[PDB]
Amino acid sequence: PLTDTDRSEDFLRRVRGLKAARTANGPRLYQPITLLWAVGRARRGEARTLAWADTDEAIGALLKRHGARGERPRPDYPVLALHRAGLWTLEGHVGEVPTAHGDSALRNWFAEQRPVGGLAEPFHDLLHRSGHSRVSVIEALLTTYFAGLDPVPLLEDTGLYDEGHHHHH
DNA sequence: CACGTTCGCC
DNA sequence: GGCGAACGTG
Repeated sequence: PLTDTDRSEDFLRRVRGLKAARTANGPRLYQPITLLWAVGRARRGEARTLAWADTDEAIGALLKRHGARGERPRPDYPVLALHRAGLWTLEGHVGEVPTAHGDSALRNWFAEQRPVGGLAEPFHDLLHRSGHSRVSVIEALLTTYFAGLDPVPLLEDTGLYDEGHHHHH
């Protein structure tokens, strides 16, 4: 039947289908940092959704510490991309949600709308109860986004080190 | 500071 | 093209 394994391969295919903006030597880290943050919060049974102010500040902090490809603290980018992929719910806003195309209008949209948000339930609940799904998604994110980067400090800020650190010695 | 334009890429 | 994005250019 439909298992957490299949739910996990579904999530992973959806995560792999994301298209992050790319730098000269790799992908920008907005989306994996946002995903990894939600991964940790799901792992701990934290509240799925958060007001925008807390989300802005939590993801902003992770972007400033661990934005190793020149990321500026602008969670509005990854949240809109994740929302566009169906991976991130936003509520409390009026009208449709913009794409992550542009700059100041996106920042302003969150300032005015202040949407209630978080990673979508099927994946939140899945990540809360399945260590398998968490490990699998962390390793897909670290492989794709953190080649040539030290992921450990961001694994510690998300509470995922023991699931993101594979042993190789 | 804020907007319109530009870059990289499926 | 469209979107995830940064950046002149006033």
